Order: sequence, then structure tokens, then C-alpha cells
Amino acid sequence: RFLKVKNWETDVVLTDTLHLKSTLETGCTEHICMGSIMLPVRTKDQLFPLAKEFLDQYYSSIKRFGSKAHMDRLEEVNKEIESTSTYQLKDTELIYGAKHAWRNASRCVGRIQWSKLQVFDARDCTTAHGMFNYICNHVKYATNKGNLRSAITIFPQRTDGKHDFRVWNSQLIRYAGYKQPDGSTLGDPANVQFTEICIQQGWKAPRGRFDVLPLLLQANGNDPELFQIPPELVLEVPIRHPKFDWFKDLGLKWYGLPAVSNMLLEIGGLEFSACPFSGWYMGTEIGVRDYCDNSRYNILEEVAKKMDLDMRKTSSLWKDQALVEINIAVLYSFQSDKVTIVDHHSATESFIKHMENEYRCRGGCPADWVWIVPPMSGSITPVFHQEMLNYRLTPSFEYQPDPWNTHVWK
Amino acid sequence: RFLKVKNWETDVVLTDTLHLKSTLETGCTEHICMGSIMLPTKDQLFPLAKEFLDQYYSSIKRFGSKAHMDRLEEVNKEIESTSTYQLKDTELIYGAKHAWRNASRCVGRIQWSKLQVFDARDCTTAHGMFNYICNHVKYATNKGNLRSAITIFPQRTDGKHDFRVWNSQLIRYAGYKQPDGSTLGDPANVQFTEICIQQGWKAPRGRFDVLPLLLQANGNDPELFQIPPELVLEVPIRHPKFDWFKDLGLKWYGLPAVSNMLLEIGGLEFSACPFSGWYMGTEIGVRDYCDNSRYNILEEVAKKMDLDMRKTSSLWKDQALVEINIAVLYSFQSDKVTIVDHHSATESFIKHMENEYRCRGGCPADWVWIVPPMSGSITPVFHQEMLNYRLTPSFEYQPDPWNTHVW
Ligand code: HEM
Ligand code: HEM
Ligand SMILES: C[C@H](O)[C@H](O)[C@H]1CNc2nc(N)[nH]c(=O)c2N1
Ligand SMILES: C[C@H](O)[C@H](O)[C@H]1CNc2nc(N)[nH]c(=O)c2N1
Ligand SMILES: O=[N+]([O-])c1cccc2c(Br)n[nH]c12
Ligand SMILES: O=[N+]([O-])c1cccc2c(Br)n[nH]c12
Ligand SMILES: [Zn+2]
Repeated sequence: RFLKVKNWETDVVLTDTLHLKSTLETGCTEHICMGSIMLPVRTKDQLFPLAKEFLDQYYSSIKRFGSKAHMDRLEEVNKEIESTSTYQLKDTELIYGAKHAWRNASRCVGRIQWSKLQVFDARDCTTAHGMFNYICNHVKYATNKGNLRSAITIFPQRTDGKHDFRVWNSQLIRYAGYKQPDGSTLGDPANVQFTEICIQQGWKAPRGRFDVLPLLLQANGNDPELFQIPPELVLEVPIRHPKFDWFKDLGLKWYGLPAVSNMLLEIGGLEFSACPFSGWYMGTEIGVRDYCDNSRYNILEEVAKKMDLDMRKTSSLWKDQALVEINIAVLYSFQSDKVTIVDHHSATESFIKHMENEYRCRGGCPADWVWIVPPMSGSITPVFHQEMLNYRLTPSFEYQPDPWNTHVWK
Repeated sequence: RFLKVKNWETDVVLTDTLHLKSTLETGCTEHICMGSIMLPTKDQLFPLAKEFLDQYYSSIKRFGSKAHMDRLEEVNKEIESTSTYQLKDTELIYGAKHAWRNASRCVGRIQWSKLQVFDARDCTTAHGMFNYICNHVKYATNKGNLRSAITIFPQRTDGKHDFRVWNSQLIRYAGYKQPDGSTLGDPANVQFTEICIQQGWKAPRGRFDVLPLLLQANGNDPELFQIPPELVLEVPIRHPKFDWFKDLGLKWYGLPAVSNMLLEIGGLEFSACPFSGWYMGTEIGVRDYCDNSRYNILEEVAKKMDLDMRKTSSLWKDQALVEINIAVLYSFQSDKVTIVDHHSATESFIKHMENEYRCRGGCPADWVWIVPPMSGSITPVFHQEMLNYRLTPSFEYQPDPWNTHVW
């Protein structure tokens, strides 16, 4: 089989063979497409085959397929699984898997960087405090004074699912949200539920607008614990506008390190419930989503009022106009403070390049158009005119239930 | 089974039961999503007809009745005899209105029922088609107060007597390749602009030249016609704050009329069914004017605004885009021609969805196409989860006539 993909702006066509290896479901039938849907304890019998294909790929990548190191490893694993039920990965395998989980992330436009990832082996960690130390080093190394570096910390893999390691925060660094009795919201509405759990666990919230949330870390299945990330480790950028001198008076600022922490990393059947991972922001995620989604800091009205725009009738595009300035500002502020960041034009052009290379490299590049195209100026970026095939490959990063909806408290 | 759809901006969850009645395939599989891919007999005809007639009667509260059953037999026998059949007027109107209703890629379906249907089934010639099309263009333009419309020429018979409108739209600008290697006018039509030339049309080699209609009837060779200029409502694009805009010398037409699609109703295929409504601002502002392969005016527009085009991070393309789309919506309103912006259009669609889910059990929607090509996440339709599936009656793509005609 072969599947064709065309770019309606360069007439450039590509052939995908990689999709043949995709096993998992996508949520789509031959009769229904759920492409725009958000979210459409493994037995011994299930584990080995998964371990096998993984180790087969690993070895193939290092050009040692069928070798002696290859077979002995398969025999070693098969045996270990039979007696211990599970199995531990070698460092080189963990490193290989992590990079590939990233490489297979169909919703990630910054994948050109997949190969350059710093993997921290946190499998010897045993307590929440231990996790705090590990996280702190991840944040420090990754931030690098503004010159960001990719990185991921991998904590202990799941055993019986009763002893999971989990990072309760969705991102290692994030602002608190507090619902006021008057119905309004202070801070980031997206984090209100979590902000609550934190206060209910002992966090003394400053009750401000940009309060860096505390980490709630869960080790070996025990109750989660609170910790405050060293302020001197949390790099932040105050947002001002290049020409709008009233912008600085909006009181806005954002953190520099985006590090998702609620996903699950699957490598060769093994599940890693806690695997925080960071890279570096694309302007629009802060500029259009965090600042402008109606359900976030929703700053359009106030940025428009001060821009003195005709907010009488939407056909004036006061919202579109304000959005560009706001994004102008997020990018300008980061550049001025020498903190890594990429704009949607650069990131998307690079992605097309990475994408093409990946077709002539491994016969495909699973991509989710809905998530790849930016939340603004979509059609003036190259990814918009790009056809994409979306399929699941392992290793992978998956969503998982929020830890508070399942955890059995002691 | 039973699928639910959530809006992540309002948390509203709707339940879809309509997809169960899905016929054609989507191109996807459990193994691969093709969401972003632009395009993935007597025994055959009667079942298709029955399904349609069934829906029709169910819609008029006469499901099963004698009328229902009678007509069902009438058609059955007709197909048995004439190897095909003809739709009563009421079924045609319903069929067309419902093909629109089922257009998963159209954001303006909230207007689905308010569609004027012109029955051009008795047409026999290209001149006849011009007369029909002309009346269609004048009725829908209505001096700027646009009205939705569709004209349906004779349905297919043996496939060698196909009625077709070679233009992709009843009204579009010509595109010409210049000595240089560049392109004058609209690149999207360069080819067709050539076929019109190879056929006789005297191309004025201008930036915005209104192409001629190339009409085909009963499988014959296509003929050329010039839509009465008095019937082609155009708008010069000026900016509400940049008096230098006019100097860009831009103008677009007011009537969006897709004409290269094929309408299927109850098994029957109407290969010539031009339909029109009114423009959503972004279609012209961002796609027609800014798309790299179209007019690609961004570089010049930026200049004139005197902004740093040295680094992409200045968002000068973004900057220009907004102003260019301001100018489009601005001009249309000032000349009192109907037009809708991406903000109102999408808000309207959401409501339409809320109605369709309770009044029909769902609404087939293609996210990739519904989300406007600018300010996507600030329009409500961005956070709206969608379910795409194909339903008939429907509008489908079909091969360009020049790539399949026997002259
Ligand atoms: C180098 C900087 C990087 C950039 C600029 C980049 C950019 C992005 C963006 C814009 C998204 C969509 C964000 C959203 O709307 O929520 C995304 C998604 C994602 N990225 Fe990256 N990324 C980078 C690094 C990483 C790293 C290091 C990994 C993993 C090791 C990764 C894995 C993913 C995953 C799994 C998602 C989807 C998350 C979800 O399903 O919600 N990205 N990335
Ligand atoms: C009344 C105003 C209407 C508005 C504002 C509207 C708007 C839209 C938009 C924005 C698209 C995507 C355009 C593109 O990117 O090419 C579209 C596509 C479409 N619309 Fe509408 N529409 C309207 C009326 C109609 C009518 C009257 C019909 C049919 C009776 C219709 C049938 C369709 C179809 C089939 C498509 C998809 C065609 C394709 O795949 O290229 N629309 N519409
Ligand atoms: C409903 C729809 O799936 C949802 O709004 C998606 C669309 N595309 C997205 N794309 C990115 N990058 N991030 C998001 O959160 C979303 N949300
Ligand atoms: C490749 C991709 O399918 C293609 O660029 C689509 C995306 N969404 C679109 N949406 C609309 N409304 N119109 C288009 O022409 C497209 N092009
Ligand atoms: O840049 N982003 O917009 C963005 C969003 C979500 C996750 C990440 C990571 Br990990 N790096 N950058 C990201
Ligand atoms: O508004 N649009 O962008 C648009 C595009 C393509 C076709 C139509 C029709 Br018919 N009405 N509006 C349309
Ligand atoms: Zn799909």
C-alpha cells in the first residue's frame, strides 16, 4: 500500500508507507470522522509482543537487527517478563523511546527538534521529595537562563497501577486561578480546580493574578505532597509592546518554560505515568490561547479599549486587530529578554521542512492538521495548505485520567 | 452507535444520532484519519430512490401513506421502464435544499431552507443555459441584497449527454501567464482562461477581467457567453482609514456562485447545478487576496503600511491581513452589498448546530473547513468538536469537463 498527500500551494506530493506500522485506533470509522474530537494494568500476555516490536525497532535504528545483542536482549526480556511480569529498559532504550514518543506526536509542530532531547533518568526516585529535586534540576537545566533546551524527566514505570508516580500539575509551571464568590475569576480559569486541590492540601495562595502554582507530587502511589519551586528557577517575562507604551501597564507577564506534565509515556508496553517534558513556546500559544481564549485571561476587550478600536460592530475586526498586537508583544518581550521562543511562521515553515524530510526518511510523518495549524492566521502559514495523515505510532505520549479522579487516598 | 460532541469553550455537550444514517464512506479508517485530505444502474438506482422518497415523506408527515407508497411504486416502475425517473417539483426543491443542509464544509447552512430553486430541467441548449444563468445571477444579486439560489439543468442520462458549466464559478477573474514567468490576474484560473482563449474569447489581459461563461448542453461542445456587465455587481476595495488603499486598485465581485459541482438527489445526478449565496469576508480577504497562489497581495500591502518586513516575528503578514480584511468588509457594506464576517458567520453556525442537533439529531461538520483561515481560535467554531460524515442528497466534486470531454 501507499497513500498520497498533496500541498495545494506547491503542488508537491508525498507518499506515506509509514502508516502501515500504525496499529492503534484513531477513533475514526470508514463512515465517520472524529478528527476534531479532543480525547477520542497490562497482562503478561499483552506485554511481550509490544516489547518485541519496540526492541525490533530499536535495534533496527542502530542497524543491529537480527544481531546477537538483538536476540539475547529479546530472550533476556522475555524471561524477565515471565518471572517478574514486567521488565526494565536499558538507558539507551529509554533515551531512544522518549525521543520517539516525541517524534511520533502528531499534534506537535516543533518536531524538527525531536532528535535533540535531554533525557533524565528518574527511575531510581522513590518519594515526592525525590521528585521535587528531580523536577528542580529539570527546570534549571532546561531553562538555561533563557536559552531553553528540550528535556524530559522519566519517573518510575507503572507496576500494578496502585503504586503510580504522578505529577498532579498539568504543566510544571503554571499560574493559579481562583473563582471569586461573585462568579468572576482571578488568575487563570484553566487552573481553578487544581488551585483548589492545592489550597485544600495546605497551599497558602497569595491570591494574586500570576501566582506560580506549587507542585503537587505523588510518589509510589502515596498521597501527593506540596512543594514550592525555587523562584529564582522560574524564569518569567513581563509583556510590553514595541510601540504601545500603555501595554506594560496591562500588568501582563508569562513564564518562559512550557513543560507538560500530565501525560503518559508508553515505551515497549511499559507505561510511565509521570514524565514531565519541556521545550519552548510558539508565540501564539501565549498570545492567542492563554491571553485571548474566552475561558482564559480573556484580555481582548481591555487591549481593544486601550487601542481605541471600534468595538461597536465586530465587522471592524477589533478582535483580530488586538490579537495581532498582543502577539506582537509576547514575541517582542521574549526576544528583548533573550528567552527562546518561535513565531508561528517560523515554526510552521520548519515543520513543513521536517515533515518532507520525514517522508523521504521513514516513509511518513503522522500529523494532526487540527492541532498543527496555528490558532491565528492559519492560511498564511504553510501547514494550512498541507494535507496530512494522522495515525498512531509507539512509543507515544497519551492522555490519562486526572489523578484526583482516580487516586485512592491513604 | 451514540456519539457525543463537546464544546470546550462552553462545555456544552450535544449527542449525535444522525450519523447512523450515513451512506458513502469518509476515506478514513480506524488506522488512519484523512480529515485533512481535500478529496479521498436499475439495481443501484431504485434503492437510492426509495431511501430519498422515504425521507421526503417522513419530512412532510406522510410516511407510509398511500401517496408515499403509490409514488414509491410509480418510481419503481418508471426505473424499470425508462431505466431512470424524474422528480416531482416538490422533491427537487427538497432535494436541493437538503443537499445544502448536508454540506459538511459550508459554514452558512443556518440559511439552508431559504433557498430559491430554479428548475432548468427543460433546457436543451447552451443559449438556454445562458438565459437561465443570467436570470439566476440577476435574481440572486438583487442589486446587492443577495439571495441564495440554485439552477438545476437536466440530470445525467448516459453520461455522454452531460450538461456542464465549465467555469468553476459563474463569476471569476481571468488569469494570464506573462512573458516573464509571473502571472497576471488570478492564477487559480490560468488554465480555464486559456481554454476560453483557445476557444475564441478575446482576453483584455487585465488584472480583474470577468471571464465568459463556457456552457455545455447535452454532451455537446461548450459555447461562450458574456454575462451582461450590468448584471455583475463588483466592489472597489478601499480602506476606512488608509486613503492610499484605493491605489492598490483592488476590487472583487459580489456573487459567490459555485458551478463545477454535481448535485445528487435520490440516485439522480445533476452535473450542472450552479448555486450561489453571499460571501464570508475572509474568503476574499485572506484566501483570494492573500493566499500565496492567488492574488498574493500581502507583500505590497505591507510596504504601504510602512512596517518592518525584515523579520517574520514582526507579524507584518498578520498585520497586513487584518487591515486587508477590514477593507473588504468595509467596501461591501458601504456599497450596501451583502457580506458576512467570520465572527458573525461562525456564531451563526454554532446556533445552527444547536438547532440541528435537537431538530435532526446532529449536523455533519468538517472542522478543517468550518474554521476561518484567520483568527481561528477566536471564533467559537474553533472550540466546537465536530463529527463529519456524508449524507445524501449532496453536492459532490466532479472531474473538470476538459479532462473528460470527447470534442
Ligand atoms: C522545542 C519546542 C517545541 C515547540 C515549539 C513545540 C510546539 C508545540 C505546540 C504549539 C503544540 C500544540 C500546543 C497546544 O496548543 O496545546 C505542541 C503539542 C505537543 N508537543 Fe510540542 N513542541 C515543542 C517541544 C515538545 C517536546 C519536547 C515534546 C515532547 C518531548 C513535545 C510533545 C508534544 C505533544 C505530546 C503535544 C500534544 C499535547 C496534547 O495532546 O495536548 N513537544 N507542541
Ligand atoms: C448564504 C451564504 C453562504 C455562506 C456565507 C457560505 C459560506 C461557505 C464557506 C466559508 C465555505 C468554504 C469556502 C471555501 O473555502 O472555498 C463554503 C463552502 C461550501 N458551501 Fe456555502 N455558504 C453559503 C451559501 C451556500 C449555498 C447557497 C450552498 C448551496 C446551496 C452552499 C454550499 C456549499 C458547499 C458545497 C461548500 C463546499 C464546496 C467545496 O467543497 O468547495 N453554500 N460555504
Ligand atoms: C474542538 C477542537 O478539537 C479543539 O478546539 C482543538 C483544535 N485545535 C487545537 N490546536 C492546538 N494547538 N491546541 C488546542 O488546544 C486545539 N483545540
Ligand atoms: C490541505 C487542506 O485540506 C486544505 O488546505 C484545506 C483546509 N481548509 C480549507 N477550508 C476552506 N474553507 N477552504 C479551503 O480551500 C480549505 N483548504
Ligand atoms: O510552544 N507551545 O505552544 C507549546 C505548547 C504545548 C507544549 C509545548 C512544549 Br513541551 N514546548 N512548546 C509547547
Ligand atoms: O462565502 N464563501 O466563502 C463562499 C465560498 C464558496 C462558495 C460560497 C457560496 Br455558494 N456562498 N458563499 C460561499
Ligand atoms: Zn478521520
